[PDB]
Amino acid sequence: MKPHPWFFGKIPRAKAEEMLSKQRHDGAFLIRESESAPGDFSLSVKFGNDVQHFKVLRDGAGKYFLWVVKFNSLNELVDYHRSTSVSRNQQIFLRDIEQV
Repeated sequence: MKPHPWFFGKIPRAKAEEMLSKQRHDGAFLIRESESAPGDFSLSVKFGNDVQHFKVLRDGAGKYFLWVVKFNSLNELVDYHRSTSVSRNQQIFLRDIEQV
């Protein structure tokens, strides 16, 4: 049943970058809460020695999406991206951060 190892709450973008920069695996990721836009989420993802960020977009129905596919929950958006690329330019699949 366990809590998700990917939800970091309100941490600055820069701290997300610092933390993901230390991770060894492409796709290592977290979800954080925006410091600028109340109630909004962002997804930060290790790729090489870069950290890609994606904005979690909302529609009028309160779905969560990145691109076109609409999700009922952050949990469903995250899990879908474990096996479909979060990136349009590169194959990047999300994988849980390592606590090391």
